[PDB]
Amino acid sequence: DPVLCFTQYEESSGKCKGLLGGGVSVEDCCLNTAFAYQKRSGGLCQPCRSPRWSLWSTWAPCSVTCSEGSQLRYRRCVGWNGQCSGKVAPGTLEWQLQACEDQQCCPEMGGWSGWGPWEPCSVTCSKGTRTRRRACNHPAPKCGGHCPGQAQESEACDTQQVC
Amino acid sequence: GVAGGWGPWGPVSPCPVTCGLGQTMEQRTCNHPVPQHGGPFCAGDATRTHICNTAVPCPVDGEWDSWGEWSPCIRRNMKSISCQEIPGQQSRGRTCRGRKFDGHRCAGQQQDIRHCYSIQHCPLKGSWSEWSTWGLCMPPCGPNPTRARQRLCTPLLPKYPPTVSMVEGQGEKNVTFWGRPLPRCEELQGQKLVVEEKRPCLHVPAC
Ligand SMILES: *[C@@H]1O[C@H](CO)[C@@H](O[C@@H]2O[C@H](CO)[C@@H](O[C@@H]3O[C@H](CO)[C@@H](O)[C@H](O[C@H]4O[C@H](CO)[C@@H](O)[C@H](O)[C@@H]4O)[C@@H]3O)[C@H](O)[C@H]2NC(C)=O)[C@H](O)[C@H]1NC(C)=O
Ligand SMILES: *[C@@H]1O[C@@H](C)[C@@H](O)[C@@H](O[C@@H]2O[C@H](CO)[C@@H](O)[C@H](O)[C@H]2O)[C@@H]1O
Ligand SMILES: *[C@@H]1O[C@@H](C)[C@@H](O)[C@@H](O[C@@H]2O[C@H](CO)[C@@H](O)[C@H](O)[C@H]2O)[C@@H]1O
Ligand SMILES: *[C@@H]1O[C@@H](C)[C@@H](O)[C@@H](O[C@@H]2O[C@H](CO)[C@@H](O)[C@H](O)[C@H]2O)[C@@H]1O
Ligand SMILES: *[C@H]1O[C@H](CO)[C@@H](O)[C@H](O)[C@@H]1O
Ligand SMILES: *[C@H]1O[C@H](CO)[C@@H](O)[C@H](O)[C@@H]1O
Ligand SMILES: *[C@H]1O[C@H](CO)[C@@H](O)[C@H](O)[C@@H]1O
Ligand SMILES: *[C@H]1O[C@H](CO)[C@@H](O)[C@H](O)[C@@H]1O
Ligand SMILES: *[C@H]1O[C@H](CO)[C@@H](O)[C@H](O)[C@@H]1O
Ligand SMILES: *[C@H]1O[C@H](CO)[C@@H](O)[C@H](O)[C@@H]1O
Repeated sequence: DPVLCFTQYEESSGKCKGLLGGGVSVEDCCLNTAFAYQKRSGGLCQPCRSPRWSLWSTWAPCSVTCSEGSQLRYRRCVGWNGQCSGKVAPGTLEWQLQACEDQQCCPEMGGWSGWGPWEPCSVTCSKGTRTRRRACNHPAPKCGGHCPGQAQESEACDTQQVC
Repeated sequence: GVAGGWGPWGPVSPCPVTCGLGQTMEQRTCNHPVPQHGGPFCAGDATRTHICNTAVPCPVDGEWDSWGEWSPCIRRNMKSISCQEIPGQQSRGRTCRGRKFDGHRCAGQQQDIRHCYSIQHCPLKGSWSEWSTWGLCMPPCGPNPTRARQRLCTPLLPKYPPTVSMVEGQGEKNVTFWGRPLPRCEELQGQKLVVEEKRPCLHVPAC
């Protein structure tokens, strides 16, 4: 089966670097064990060395941002014409599952409460301002989160009185 | 404005490798008709990088296998040396695997020998260790993974001399304990050897 043949296997990245040519068979390109091959050009860059386990990848992100979660990491048996340690065919993945914990703070954002009553106008003659205030405590915000919006609103009041 | 065409599918470079595959080149350089003064250019495909095929496989250097299992710790003409103050010897083996086609051999010693005391199947006093670090979720990607930490009954090794002298030379060597003993301890939560605790893993992702 004709497969694209590369000239150098960059280890620790899994990338096929330095292209030699295409259409050559797998038995001919792997006569030099420092080469690498790639079928269909959609992935799976395999070195011409004997089948040994590759390096473990870095841990996947924690499945939840709060409390105890779980994270994965994979390892691919890279190589040709041989079996990895454990009667394992080439191309098979192996995963490891570990519980993580990103932080110990949870629902940091808070919602608004019921609005308080309207205060009277700030002046008894001419014009002034009028203000309502509410609380951010149903539920209360945790950590450095804040309630969305403004904590108070203001509008004008006309008293219809000459000073 | 000199009109440039193509020369030969040119003279071959020799195959630059004595093994496997290589890349020769000829191309077709624009040399027999050269474009001058920046007029037209050579039209077509100048690319030839050719895969030359040598029918000899290249040498591959052999790599070391993992270290084997330690042999039983005995001494010649000393019956069984278990649970005694008799120093013995033990061995371990490796395997140079993968050297073909006149490749380089493995660099290093294939056998590892150390001096030992035999503690195989000996009753000892013990003490309970603390809670170990929480293990991985087993089985991963399967039905219901669970964690595992444990307190095991660690044996108290006897205070033997840590070195031994040699007959031929005055320089001394290390002694290292080997064996699977049977530790004796008080019970914790209804077990005599090891007490563990399992907790299931939360938010298991698809693999
Ligand atoms: C038999 O086995 C023992 C181990 O059970 C082995 O002991 C080895 O001792 C050396 C030297 O003490 C250790 O090397 C050390 O490495 C650490 C860093 O990992 C350094 O910090 C140490 O430096 C300090 O200690 C020296 C004396 O101990 C001082 O001279 C120095 O100034 C520092 O204070 C030191 O370099 C080594 O880790 C152990 N363990 C091994 C090799 O597993 C002993 O050598 C063995 N005997 C034989 C004959 O093989
Ligand atoms: C990651 O960041 C956290 C701070 C939360 O905002 C997470 O949102 C959700 O919070 C609930 C708790 O009510 C958890 O069940 C989940 O972790 C998550 O769905 C966010 O994903
Ligand atoms: C409310 O009733 C009005 C009739 C005034 O008597 C007010 O007093 C006035 O307050 C403003 C500012 O608050 C001052 O500028 C005036 O000097 C003062 O007469 C009263 O508060
Ligand atoms: C031709 O004969 C072969 C038997 C080998 O001895 C070849 O040596 C090779 O040279 C290349 C450098 O280009 C190395 O990568 C190889 O490791 C080596 O086998 C020789 O050229
Ligand atoms: C993955 O597992 C460990 C890394 O923690 C090593 O033994 C090795 O790198 C393997 O690929
Ligand atoms: C996964 O675990 C941590 C990241 O959470 C690091 O020690 C490292 O990146 C490892 O791959
Ligand atoms: C203030 O505004 C009106 C009364 O003027 C009502 O909608 C309500 O009592 C609010 O507190
Ligand atoms: C045996 O010795 C150590 C492990 O004890 C490593 O250098 C390696 O795994 C070798 O096979
Ligand atoms: C021999 O040494 C110890 C057992 O005492 C282990 O690391 C292993 O079993 C090795 O083969
Ligand atoms: C472990 O077992 C008991 C605790 O239940 C004690 O006698 C002692 O700490 C031992 O190591």
